[PDB]
Parts: sequence; C-alpha cells; structure tokens
Amino acid sequence: HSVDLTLQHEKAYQRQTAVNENSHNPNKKHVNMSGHIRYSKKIGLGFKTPKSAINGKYIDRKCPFTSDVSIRGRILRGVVHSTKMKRSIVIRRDYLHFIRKYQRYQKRHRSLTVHCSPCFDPKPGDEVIVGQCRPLSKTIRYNVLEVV
Amino acid sequence: TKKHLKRLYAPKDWMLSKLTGVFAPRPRAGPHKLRECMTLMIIIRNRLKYALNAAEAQMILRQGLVCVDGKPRKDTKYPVGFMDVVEIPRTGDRFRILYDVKGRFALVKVGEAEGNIKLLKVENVYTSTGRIPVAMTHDGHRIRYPDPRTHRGDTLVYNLKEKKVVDLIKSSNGKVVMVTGGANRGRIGEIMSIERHPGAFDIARLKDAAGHEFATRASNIFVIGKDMQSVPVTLPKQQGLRINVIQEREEKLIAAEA
Amino acid sequence: MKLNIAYPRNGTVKQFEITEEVLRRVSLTDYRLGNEVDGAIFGDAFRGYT
Amino acid sequence: GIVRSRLHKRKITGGKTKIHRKRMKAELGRLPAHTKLGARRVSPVRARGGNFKLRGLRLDTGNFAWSTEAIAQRARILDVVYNATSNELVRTKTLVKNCIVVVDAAPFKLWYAKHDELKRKWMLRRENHKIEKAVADQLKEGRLLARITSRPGQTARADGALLEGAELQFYLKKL
RNA sequence: UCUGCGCAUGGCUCAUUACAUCAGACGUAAUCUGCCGCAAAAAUCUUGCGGUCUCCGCAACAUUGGAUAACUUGGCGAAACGC
RNA sequence: CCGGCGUCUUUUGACGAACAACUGCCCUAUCAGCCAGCGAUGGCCGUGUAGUGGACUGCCAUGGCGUUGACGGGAGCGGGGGAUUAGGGUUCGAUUCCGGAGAGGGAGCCUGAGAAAUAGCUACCACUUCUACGGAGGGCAGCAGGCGCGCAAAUUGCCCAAUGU
Repeated sequence: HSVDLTLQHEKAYQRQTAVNENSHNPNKKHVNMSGHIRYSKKIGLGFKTPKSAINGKYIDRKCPFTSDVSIRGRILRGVVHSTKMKRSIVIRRDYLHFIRKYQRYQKRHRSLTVHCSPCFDPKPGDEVIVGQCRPLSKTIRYNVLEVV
Repeated sequence: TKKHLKRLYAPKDWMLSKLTGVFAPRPRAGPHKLRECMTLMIIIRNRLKYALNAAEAQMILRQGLVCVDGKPRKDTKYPVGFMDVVEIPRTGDRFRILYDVKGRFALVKVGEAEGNIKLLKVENVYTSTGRIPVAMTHDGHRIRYPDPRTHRGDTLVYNLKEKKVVDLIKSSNGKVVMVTGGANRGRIGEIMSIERHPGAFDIARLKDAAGHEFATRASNIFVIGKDMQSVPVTLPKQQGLRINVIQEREEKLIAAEA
Repeated sequence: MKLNIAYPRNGTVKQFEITEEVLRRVSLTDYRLGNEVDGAIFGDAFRGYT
Repeated sequence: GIVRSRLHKRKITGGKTKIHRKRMKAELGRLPAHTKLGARRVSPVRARGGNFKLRGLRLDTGNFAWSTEAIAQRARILDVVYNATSNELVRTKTLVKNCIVVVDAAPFKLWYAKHDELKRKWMLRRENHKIEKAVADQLKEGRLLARITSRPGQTARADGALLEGAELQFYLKKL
C-alpha cells in the first residue's frame, strides 16, 4: 500500500507480524483506518475488547489485543503510581497484613511495574486491572487489560 | 530423576507402616500418577496374600500369571489406579479396583463379562495427522476415531475383549457420577448443577441419595452411568453414602458384642 | 635400540637387535614414523629389504 | 561457563544479589554464529533437547518468496543493503533476521511470464491482477530487495520474503 | 571380551545464604523429557542369473558389505586403575 | 502356520527437569539515601538458549527503589516439627521426612534424556603419597578406623534373610 509515517520513526520499520497489512489494495483508501487490515484477539474472562485495537493502526508486540500475548492465571488490581516511561506504567497495590500478637493490622504496599498498552493511558490515581503474561522485561510480567 | 521413595513420603492408602523397612517401591511410570496409583507388589503381598515377601512377588509376576487390561504382564512394578480390571486366571478371579467410601482402595469382584468392560474419562480431544481425530484419556489411552459428539470430561465405554469404543456417556445434566480424589472419594450422587468460573477451577455441586449436598471440583467428576438403574459396573462395599462419626462408633460396638 | 621386525600375512614377528655403532653412522633426525627405510641403514643382515 | 541469569545483576533497589550456588548447565549461553556470504559451511552443535542445531556460516543462497501470489523460488544472495541494528554489520554483509538484502531475481521474472491449453490460462491470470510500480522496475533490471524472515544462525538455512509496496517504500527511503 | 542398560538416584554433611532459600496457593498458550503405557507407519528401484557396452531380457521367503576386542606373536617401562 | 522377545522414526499421557510469580519471615539508624563509565528502569530491532527475559549486542528514552526502613552490617540452611505455657505467648530447629546447596579451596569441560558430576575429566592454588629421581599419583562432609580439636560423643564386627534400588 503506502506508508503511514506518523507511526514510524524507527530504523527497522514496524509491521504487524500476525497478518499481512502491507498488501497494496484500493481497499485501504477513502477510509480513516477502518478498512485497513488488522489483527484482533478477544480476552474471554470478561475483558471486552476496546474499539481502538480493532480499528486502529498501532503496532505493539507486547499487548494481548494486537499480539499473541496471552492472559493466564493471576489477575490483580492496583492504582497508578506514575505514568513515567514509554509504554510502561507503575502500579501500586495496597493491602493489609495481620499480626496475631497485637491483634491489629498494618498497611503494606507492593510497588510494581507493568507494560501499559498504547491503547490506554490512565491518569495518576486511576485504577487499573492487570493480567498474567509471559515475561516482557526484567521486572515486567503484567499487562493492562482494562482501566476504570 | 527419582528412583527411591520412603515409606512416609509414600501414600498410606497403600497402608504401609512406620516401622518395618525404610523404603517403599517407586513404580515405573505408566497410566496413572504416583499418588493415585497402587503398585503391584503392594496388592499381591499386603492384601491378597499370595506372597509374604518382596521376592515372592517377582517370582509370580516375572514368570507371568497375572493380567491387567487383559494383557499379561512380566512387569514387577506397574501402576494400578482406577477402573482397572486385574485377573489372575489361576484362581479364576477378576478384581476391579475402584474408590471405596472413606478414601480406601476398593477391590470389588465382578462377573466375567463385566471384566471386559472398562470406563475411561476423556481429557483432551484433538485432530492428529491425516485429519484422524483422537481422544486422549486419563489413562493415556488413545481412542482413534471417537464419536463426533465427544467432549472433554466425558466417559467412553471401552471393550477390552477387542479394542474399540461403543456408545459414550456425557457429564451433561443430572447423571450418576462418582468422585476421584479430593477426599470425597467413592461417594456417588447426581450432578445437581455445574458452576462455571472461567480462568479458574469449575466448581460442581453434587447431591447424593438421602440428600446432604456438597461441592467438588469438575476435574474430580468421573461419570458412571445414565442413571443408577442404568449403571454398567459394580459399586464397592458401601454404596457411595457416608455416615456421621457417631453412627460409625455405634455400629462398631454393636457388632463387637457378637 | 631393538627392532621387532614383522612380516604381514603370516603374523610372524621376531626381536632383532642393532648396536649403537650402526645408529651413530646414520641420521636419526631425518627418520620418523611413516618413512620407509632401506635395509643398509640397520647395518645389514637386512640387506635389500625395505 | 557463559550463563543467562539475574543473579549477577543488580536488583530494582540498586542492591546486589549474593550467591550460594554454583552455575547450572541448564542456564547456558553460547557464542554467536556469524552468517555472512561465501561458501556454505555448517557446523552442528548438540543441544539439551537431545537434537542438533545448525550454525550457519557464510550462506550465499536463500529460499525466497514473493508475497500475494503464494509462491517462492531459490535465488542467490548478493549483497546486504541495510539493517536496523548497526551499520557495521551491513558492511561485512552479515545475514541475521530483518536485514534487507538483494537477490538475483531471475526465477521470479521467468515465473511471471508463465503466470494452446496453456495460453488461455495466462489470459485469465492477467485479468484481475496488478503489481506495484517500484517492484516491476527492479524486477525488470534483475535485482530486487527482500528481507530474510528466518533466523539463519540456528537453522543454517536463510529464507526470506520479498518486499511489497507499503514496507518497500520505507526501506527505499532509508537508503 | 565386544554390545546394551544403570552409575546424575540412594548415602553423608550445613559452609555460603535475607526480595536468597523455603512453606501454602498459582502459571508455564514460554520449554525439554531416556526407561514405562496406550499407539501410529503405503516416500524408498533392490537382489540374482544369462547374454551384453558401463546395455538389455528374465527370475523374486532380498541371496548385503567392510573391520575390531578377547586371543596369538614380538614387546616396552623403576613403577604406573601406564602403554 | 502360529507364539514370545528386540529395534528405528513419528505421536502424548506418566515419572521428572528448567523458569516465573501472589502472600509470609531475626536484630541493628552511633547503617539514610541507594542504582547507570563497564545496564541501573523502560521502549525498538536483532543475538543466544530447550524456552520466556537487559540473559546479551546495537540504537533510543530517563527512569527505578526508600521511614509502610531501601541500602549496608551482625547472627542463621528453610519448613514440617521439639521444649515450656490455664490463656495470650516465650524459646529452640545441626539432626531421621520434604525442599535447597556442597564434596580441600576455585574455575573450565566432556558424555548423557537429565551433571557444570568430583569413589568422571582438565588447570591453578593450599596440602599430600610413591620413585634405582627418567617419571607416576592422592581428595572419608560414604561405613569402620586413626591423628588433631574441645567441657563433649561407639566396632577397622556379622548379613543381603528382611526392606528397596
């Protein structure tokens, strides 16, 4: 077809490796992005697919919607500690541990790192839901399913 | 690779003792898992009593006088799990192992034409090469060409006289069903409901006869028959009904007065 | 040294000797395994052998 | 020897791991294989799976594919134009996955002319078909730009797909 | 003595060691897996004889080839699970 | 004419191997800042591995963690469990079972499905044994036993009958 140079800044190009979208057709013309070839994947635990993934343009290999990355055992919740880093957020879980001797609780927080899909971009203080995926960096094991 | 097992770390459903010996047999891998199986030597020696010693069990089995699945075995250690027919033709007796009520291995005695029947639960179905469908079971048996109506977690009646599969039975609806593992072992009842939790274990609620409902995991369901009057195979000593602690003790005393 | 001389395709082998004198009158640095050697080198009683 | 581990590395807290265990053979790097151009040479290594994997050295031929028409033919690898990773690589004409390359292009030409009983099949295939312009110009000359979509360093076979309009237009402009 | 299988398990000891290790629960759609079990398997121009050009014609439990230890002979070294 | 064994490759259950994570863990602030030249946190493309991954190369971004105690130091193999307590607790765990690690101290390697094996190999270092001194070896935290050590701890016995491999 033709290039979209809004996405591209890479020395490698970026393509979607699931489905060929690089074929020339006039069927990607006179349309915003809807008629353009995409890959889409449902998450079947009740996490409804966004619009953005389905009709989009964005190329990411580390989100379950546009990739073969899969959602497995654990699903947790947590807020947004910071939005810093590119396609990576920082989540903070907070829970309560109990101590028997004093019969009294304590507050303890896990500050964790996650890979946030370029679909979502939640503000600080928002609550996020996150699933269990294969390792994606040194610290990152999670992915963003949904945002509240 | 483990090649040794210690008596305590071994199941006490094999009913070994703390004292006498230090080791227990670790069986060769086969149809059944380490915890759910019972090794040949244990059966012959400690239960049937055709052997008084380890070496005597080798004497019988290596020679061959013993069959399981109707096939003769020259194996000293082999698993025997659940719904396995074992036949010693010298005695002329046919045992069918099962799960007795109260967590015990049952050894139940069957008419000769029932010992050609067997029931295998299906685990996965998949298409293999040539478009040839396969049901793989919980005993590792491969049923070529299963019915198009087969699903995961259903039973397939399996002729051991000549190998094939007659009509199936499903886990659908209320049907007479029994439990495997989970310490509700050998308890029989209807399926009242099947709960779903996707991405996690699927609870099922069973209701045994004379009420008293309860819950066990889908994974631990093993079908028996369509109905309790349509069962293909025998029940163990107790019918699949448990009783209260008080009543156990009461009956133990009543019989001891004889 | 010694020689153990062997005739292939009978399997006969026999130990023969050679003096130091013999060796001294020929090179040993120029000779190595895989080299064929003419009889005369070994001081004869081996003449015309290879 | 060489290992792949997080236990010689700093934590997220900036602290240091402390050891108690000598390194496993389960974790195990090996030195990178260098696939270039020249005469084919293949040195196997035995791996943990009880099978061999093949170290491509100096592969000068690849099995290349033309997109959209579902075909492929062998042809000769001539040059490397470009790579994402480094410029250094390109100059030595190393072959590693997602290098753009240059190929003989001859069999593709031959094929496309075949794309009395025969004759009317052609006319049917000519109908409802077209080709990108930047493709055909190159394909005329007898050179083409392709990508190597198999990793040659662990199979010792270099297979590639041929660039088509959307992606071709990008790599072209990077040169 | 060649060949096959096992010897990595058992046994013994706590030195390192605090996001390590371990315990309960959980995943490997991110992978390997001998022995064991249930099983699967239709690529393959070969062999022999006769004539004869390295070519043909017939025939069809397929009728295949070459070494190496023990051993024998000469031995070596102070000794050597050394040659 | 039939039976019992044996083997190649393919296939997937079992027995295991190898990774990752949710939650939990003694004292110390007279240890408060820690992390990135040479990877610290992340993105992008490759490389490597049986495999995921800064595991690693190159490029780009400037992050990551901390008084809810990071980082550093001291003491300690972990758990099941032991002792003591009316209750709440207090204290112990070197040691039979399970899990991990080690074989004088370190590193490297072959073979194998599985080992970074040590009664397998290669090298160095600390020790140590033979030799007509040209060379050749040894590794008990396996069972006995000996020396040393300290307040402190058994026979150079008999047997594969039993229990396992």
